[PDB]
Amino acid sequence: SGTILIDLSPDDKEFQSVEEEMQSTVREHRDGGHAGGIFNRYNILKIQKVCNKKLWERYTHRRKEVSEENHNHANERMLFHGSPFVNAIIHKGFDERHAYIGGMFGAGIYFAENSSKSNQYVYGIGGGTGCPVHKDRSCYICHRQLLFCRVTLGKSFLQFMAHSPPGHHSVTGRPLALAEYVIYRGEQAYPEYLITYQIMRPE
Ligand SMILES: CCOc1ccc(-c2nnc([C@H]3C[C@H](NC(=O)c4ccc5cnccc5n4)C3)n2-c2ccccc2F)nc1
Ligand SMILES: [Zn+2]
Repeated sequence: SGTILIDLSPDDKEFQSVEEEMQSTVREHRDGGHAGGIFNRYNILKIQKVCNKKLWERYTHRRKEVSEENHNHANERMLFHGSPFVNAIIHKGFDERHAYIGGMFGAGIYFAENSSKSNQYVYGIGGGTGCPVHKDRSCYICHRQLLFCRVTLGKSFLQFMAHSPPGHHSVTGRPLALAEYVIYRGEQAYPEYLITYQIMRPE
């Protein structure tokens, strides 16, 4: 593995930006915290820059080729990613071959602009079985990990499917409607930050 993790100081403006974006993008969900638990804040334990030359080259190469297909704009966004595979993604990069064959928008890799949305997928689809220790989707004890990723959306197809529709590079969903984003190529996302956190008990 060529992956290096740069621990960021909490007083670092880079840490604070990722910290603020995580806290500020929390929303009240329609499922009442069934999937991701009950909280309005996080305990931010650690934020690490993910450095991997091979993975960066894979991303920038795809970003250029999506750019030339989409009027010389990549449509690059910073989005959150939750999945039980974070530990794999930071070493191997995103891999569409492991996508959930049955999903709202087919076998793609899902991102959110709301940290609390990505939180719902950390322990599986709809929080799966919860934390491995307590089997609790609302565990305040167990440490969770999100990625904050550079994602190339390109020309995004709006939907309310194996690959992007023709002429398109991604899908934007809006099923309290919140925006999800799907790609069908792992090279269209770079996992830039690894965020280790807990959900905070309110009171
Ligand atoms: C609204 C429908 O609900 C959702 C929400 C999120 C996702 C999703 N998005 N991304 C994923 C993960 C699969 C994909 N896997 C990898 O990138 C990856 C990368 C390297 C891997 C190495 N070894 C084993 C597995 C590996 N997996 C990220 N998943 C995902 C896939 C399977 C199970 C849970 C998931 F969150 N799928 C459906
Ligand atoms: Zn737990």
